[PDB]
Amino acid sequence: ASLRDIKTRINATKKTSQITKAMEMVSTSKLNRAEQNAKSFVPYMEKIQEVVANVALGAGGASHPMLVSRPVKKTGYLVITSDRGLAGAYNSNVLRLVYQTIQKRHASPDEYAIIVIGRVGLSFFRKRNMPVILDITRLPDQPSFADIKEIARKTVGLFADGTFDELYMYYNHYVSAIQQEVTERKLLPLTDLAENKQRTVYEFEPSQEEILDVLLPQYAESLIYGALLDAKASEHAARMTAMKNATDNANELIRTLTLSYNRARQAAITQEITEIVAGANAL
Amino acid sequence: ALAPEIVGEEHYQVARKVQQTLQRYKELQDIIAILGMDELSDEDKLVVHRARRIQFFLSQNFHVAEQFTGQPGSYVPVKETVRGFKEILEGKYDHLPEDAFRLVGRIEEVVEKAKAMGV
Amino acid sequence: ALAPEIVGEEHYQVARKVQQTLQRYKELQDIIAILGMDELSDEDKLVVHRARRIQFFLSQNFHVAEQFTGQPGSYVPVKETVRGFKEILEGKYDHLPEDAFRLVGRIEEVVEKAKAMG
Repeated sequence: ASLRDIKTRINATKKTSQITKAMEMVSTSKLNRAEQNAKSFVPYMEKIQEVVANVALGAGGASHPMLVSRPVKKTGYLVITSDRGLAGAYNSNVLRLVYQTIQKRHASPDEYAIIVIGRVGLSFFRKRNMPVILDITRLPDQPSFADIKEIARKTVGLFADGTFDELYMYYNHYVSAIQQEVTERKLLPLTDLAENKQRTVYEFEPSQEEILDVLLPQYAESLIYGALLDAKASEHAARMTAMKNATDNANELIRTLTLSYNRARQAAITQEITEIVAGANAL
Repeated sequence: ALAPEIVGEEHYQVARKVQQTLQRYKELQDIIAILGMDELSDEDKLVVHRARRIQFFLSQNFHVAEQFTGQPGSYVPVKETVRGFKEILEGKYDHLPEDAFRLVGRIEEVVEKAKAMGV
Repeated sequence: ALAPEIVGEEHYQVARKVQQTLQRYKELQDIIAILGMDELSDEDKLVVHRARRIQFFLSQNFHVAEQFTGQPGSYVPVKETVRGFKEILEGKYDHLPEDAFRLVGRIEEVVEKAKAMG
């Protein structure tokens, strides 16, 4: 190529490298904060898990704990995706699994419905012809308890009014900065409990089975947090890793382009001086 | 000689389609280098998927290469070449690994490979 | 000349270990700046702790700088500097303050300076 073209390429690559480095440095702090939020969530999850594992087996039944709800019908799918790209395979990894499961174990656009979080998954499903019932798009990078309260309550209500048979949720679980695992979790009917000391409740009972009608919808907030906090942590870690990889690639390209530029410069100088000397001695 | 009245209509069309796919793949190279395939669209990813396999299938094992590597050479008729590239373009072998297309003759040899290894 | 054939196996090993420690410390600068010192692991803490000692011990008080400082210069033999760096790598002086290693000569002058500080 020519010197001017190589110089322009170098300048563009340097600008891209700086932008990616800034994005990586932001994403590192965002991931660090998301880890603290996930840590803060722990004790409430622990206490509610214990109290549910105790009470829900209290010699009774309800729509949520039974092995089968209203006879097998439309299955509910809840998927959590980011609202913006540049996160690597973060969205695609979950979307491929969801697509495979839907196409393989239903084979009909009648016995399933999809609830999406994030713009990317919504666009992915709307590019195809799969029905979406509910969705939320723009969220804080560090959501608080009331951010997705309405969507979670509506998702529970869709099972409550018999519209859904069961709920499956898909998301990215945070394991390490470089490894995030796609996870499928059976949400409703919950169908499993913790093996704890079942009698330790001592709740002043208004009604031992009526309390379940309030507890189970609130225990359902495993969907809102136990998955979403991991999803946000995985999203930030994926952004950080993708941005550092992009920065490294840009630096390598800059090095190679600089070598090419220096070779071209030397060749140009040699050719110019040779032509000048030939013209001078041709006289 | 690459003219429809000399090589045939389907031969000409297959050649032009292969060249178009390779040109698109070459255009995608800088984006792929900078930030990988994660930000490509669905059609661009399919173009890359087809183009890598086409580029690998363009390789061949020569008779005179017996001295460098023990693999015997192969002679491929133009009809077999056209049929194989047409089949690759139609998407018949999108599930095979791209390493199975290296240094073979007919598409039957690509099919026989990836059986000595995982299918 | 940094090859065991002419400089000595112990000298080569000490130099390689010092360079590795310095490179390891250099790699952590961005994460230390972003998250902070307390966010590192224990081994990273030890690496930073020892590397900040090595960086300071690489300095020296020159004879020609006496006219400006008042501190006399020093001439450090290669055996002395090799042994001092080996001792620092072994962790013999991890409890000493880091500023004691700033502008001293042999490995005993740092001890004397630290004792003078308290």
